[PDB]
Amino acid sequence: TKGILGRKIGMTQVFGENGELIPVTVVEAKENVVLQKKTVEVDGYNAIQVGFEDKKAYKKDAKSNKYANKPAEGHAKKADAAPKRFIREFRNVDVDAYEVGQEVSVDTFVAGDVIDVTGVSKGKGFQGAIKRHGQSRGPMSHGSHFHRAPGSVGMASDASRVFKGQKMPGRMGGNTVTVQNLEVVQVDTENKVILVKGNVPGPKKGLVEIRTSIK
Amino acid sequence: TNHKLIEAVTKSQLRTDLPSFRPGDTLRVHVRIIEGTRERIQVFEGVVIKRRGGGVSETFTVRKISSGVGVERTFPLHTPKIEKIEVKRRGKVRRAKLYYLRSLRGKAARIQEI
Amino acid sequence: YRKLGRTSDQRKAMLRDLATSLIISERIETTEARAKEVRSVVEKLITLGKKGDLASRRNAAKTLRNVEILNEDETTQTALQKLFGEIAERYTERQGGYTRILKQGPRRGDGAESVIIELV
Amino acid sequence: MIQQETRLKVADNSGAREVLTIKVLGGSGRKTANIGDVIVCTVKNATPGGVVKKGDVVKAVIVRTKSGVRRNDGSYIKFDENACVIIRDDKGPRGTRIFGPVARELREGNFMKIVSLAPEVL
Amino acid sequence: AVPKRRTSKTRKNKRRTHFKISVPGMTECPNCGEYKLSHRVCKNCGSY
RNA sequence: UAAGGAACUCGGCAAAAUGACCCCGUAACUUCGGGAGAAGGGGUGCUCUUUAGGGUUAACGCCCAGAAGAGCCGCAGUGAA
RNA sequence: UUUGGCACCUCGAUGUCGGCUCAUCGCAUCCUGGGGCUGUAGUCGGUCCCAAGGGUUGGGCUGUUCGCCCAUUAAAGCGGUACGCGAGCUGGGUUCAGAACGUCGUGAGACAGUUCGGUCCCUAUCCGUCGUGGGCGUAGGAAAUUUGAGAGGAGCUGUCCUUAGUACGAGAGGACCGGGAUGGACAUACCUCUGGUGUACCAGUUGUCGUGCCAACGGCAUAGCUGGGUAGCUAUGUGUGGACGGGAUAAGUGCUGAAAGCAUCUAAGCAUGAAGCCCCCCUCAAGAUGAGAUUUCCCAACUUCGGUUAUAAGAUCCCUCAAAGAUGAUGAGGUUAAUAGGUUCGAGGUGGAAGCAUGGUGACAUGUGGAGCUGACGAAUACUAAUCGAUCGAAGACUUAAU
Repeated sequence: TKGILGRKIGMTQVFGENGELIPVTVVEAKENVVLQKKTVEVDGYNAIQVGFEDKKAYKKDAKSNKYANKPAEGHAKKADAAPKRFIREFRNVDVDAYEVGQEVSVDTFVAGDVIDVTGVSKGKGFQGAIKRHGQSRGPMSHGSHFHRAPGSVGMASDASRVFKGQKMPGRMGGNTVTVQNLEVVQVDTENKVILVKGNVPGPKKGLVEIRTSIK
Repeated sequence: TNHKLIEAVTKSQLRTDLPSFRPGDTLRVHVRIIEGTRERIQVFEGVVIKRRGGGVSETFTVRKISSGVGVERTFPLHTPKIEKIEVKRRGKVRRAKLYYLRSLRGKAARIQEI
Repeated sequence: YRKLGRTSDQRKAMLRDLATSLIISERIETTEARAKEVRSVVEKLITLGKKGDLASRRNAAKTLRNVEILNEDETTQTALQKLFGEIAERYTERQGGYTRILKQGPRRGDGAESVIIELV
Repeated sequence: MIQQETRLKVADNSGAREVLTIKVLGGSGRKTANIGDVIVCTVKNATPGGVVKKGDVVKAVIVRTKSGVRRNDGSYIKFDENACVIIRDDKGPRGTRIFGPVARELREGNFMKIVSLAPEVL
Repeated sequence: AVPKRRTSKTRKNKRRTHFKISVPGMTECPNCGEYKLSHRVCKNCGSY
């Protein structure tokens, strides 16, 4: 339960108990507000919809996206609220607690919990195979010509084709990833941030879909 | 704020009683070893090799010879496991890192004070 | 930063000769990126010669070539003297910019998205 | 970084002056090791006399790598040369006039024997 | 690493469908100028 | 390029490392010629002093030094090739 | 899965053993587990059965196919796939032409008996595969969030201690047993830490050319050489992960029966039990042509609202950029503006600028001064430019029953 969103700022180190060092990651969750409240009879699943960060309201000559649009506003208004910029849903939580218009706060958590962080990868570009995958490569001397490329791609004339699931090169990219069973250091409420044991997926000023583990 | 936030948190953890120094200096360092029994202190004495960027990350290093055996110990600054620090001496250096001393033993590894 | 698909030494030399000639003319025609990246350079040269200190004089003589404008009435001076005597005053009040730029059309030989650059 | 085919000095008086290694035990596929660990090795430059003679197979124990370690305190320790010490299938050494410094991270290794045998420890 | 069969013209033309060239914008000059691309120096019948 | 240092490999192929000049020392074996640049060591920067020269010398001066000291600075002194 | 036999395809070419890289399937199972067994008291060994899910070292010596050995490991399996793969690598060996030796041969030459040496081509058209877009369609149009039909991925072990030296035991060995602490390997996410890199950062330093000389700068000398090093990219550096738990289970093992009037690990029950199946967790997923579901916004003024001008919600062109990136897609912004740059400050890094002054015969030193400089980083400031403007863009079809 107890989901929340934010974005990623940086990492530091902390002298916890015992003079113990901990590298840690900082998260600026902020103005996190409920916008809808789904149901099983209405929407087939009992769940909620949440927005993270407000943005500019409707305007004209809106070429970028800091400003919303009419239906965005209409969604932002059905609850007494403003134009968000990032929006997601949650199922794990119980909804009977929550209530639309809320501002689910960073103080919902404590230090010392179990969470599954879900963000994206940085993404790097188009990459060879020993980078995309742990393919240890070939010689560089003793008169060779097989340095970084792969070699084989499949079997012989029998099954004269190439299977799928091959680990050829491609794009080494941002993609979904859910770590598990991290934990929490301290729950600020002035800057309204959180500090978490370790590192998270994604570059700075990104996005993070924090919630609770179970195990 | 997008820029002062980090420091605004980590100021809670930093320490202030500590002095200022720089490379060239000969130092004594009282440190709080918790053995399985107690919280016994001991001292290391050494020579300021380096220190790098600020914050909690300000973090430094000292050199010593035990038995003709060069030893290097490298510590955070604002860790609590220091009880105390002393500037035993200074020295006229012209670098900011002293990696060029791991090779030498003796009067070759000699320093001017101040 | 940008490289120009050219080597570092050639690059540096090109940029400085660029800014030299630029100072002579007060505007020129060239490509896009070469202008994009002589931009910041000569902005900084102005930021220097706005001060007239001998230190900055020395620092600029690094970059400025050793050139002679024959000014009017058979009068001659260098890019340096010009910079520290004619141009600092002009933007003496201003807090950035100091230049502007003018997209134009391709060239014939290439798809050279060419540009004029000038002072502001 | 310690792997096999790596030259170790010794720091006891069993009879060996220098060794190099064969192995790093532990688990299958285990490649490398640092302080606190048990290996095998074979001497290549021995002391005339002593117990341990050139060409002999031996277990040993790690001390004071140059790629030193860092601890739960977030503090670091290094040295300026590697070294080893030989044992007796019991975490018991052979030579007993040990030289030079030694680390602290081997109390847990139940070489407190050796630490008490040692000079300054850190 | 060479052709085994021939390229049928249908297959050729199929491939070079997206082998095209799109267009320029070419607005007017309500700012200052005749019919000329938006927000631009006189390229043809223009002032701004 | 850490750290390890031929585990690679059919094979240290390649790459690495050496190198200039000055000084000191250089075995076995030899058809006595040689081996032998054996090996292996050490040294070279800058200023002042001359005492003293190669004298550049007319001569200390001209620079190189007679080349001996004292000092200055650097991680590093055939600082490159 | 040997030696072979038959000569069906292939000699107007099916063109190479091993090894490297990368695999992938079986099980007649090496570890792993579970049971039953033992000439097994537990273990031992051994026997059988269940089980294939995963995993199943590094070196020395022969090209040698093989095999032996040194260390380990929980084990260090057997096999299949053009004796897995050379339009992916080497060619160590063949087989080439040189040459030597031994033997045979009148000899030319032969053997194989060895030996040294001796040239491995190809711009990928189709399928296929990994990624990326474009097109169009889901009976109104758009924006956003989503269910998930299914698909892919994941299941390895080892250890200290507590219960427990307890059961077993003939003690030794030593449990099964729950935990945490664990470690390795493996896959993952990140650069706070350690370190590398750092070619537009800082310093030092040789030669040499120009700036008459001087210095000072600059050029060239692998970035001239050396030391350091920001951002970012990084691992050897940081943190994660594995396990379960459910069933349905299997070998099985327990049960209760009847036929075989008995009985007898369902033939109709009861159970339990495997890293087995499923669930279990992660990811992709309505082109799922079946095209899903919710919320919001737009709705031809003319007008069979056809159809134009229009038009709206909405998009696009263009432009400043980068958390993205071959391209294009993605994203952030486009003057009501901090998107970039500049300017200012800061951070951080480097290591005490110049000019003065003093000292010093001089080289040099001190103070002025944590100075002076500072690319990518941070804030702020509209000083500069992203302005004019254009293009597209619907008009809710029928049938039937409800309404």
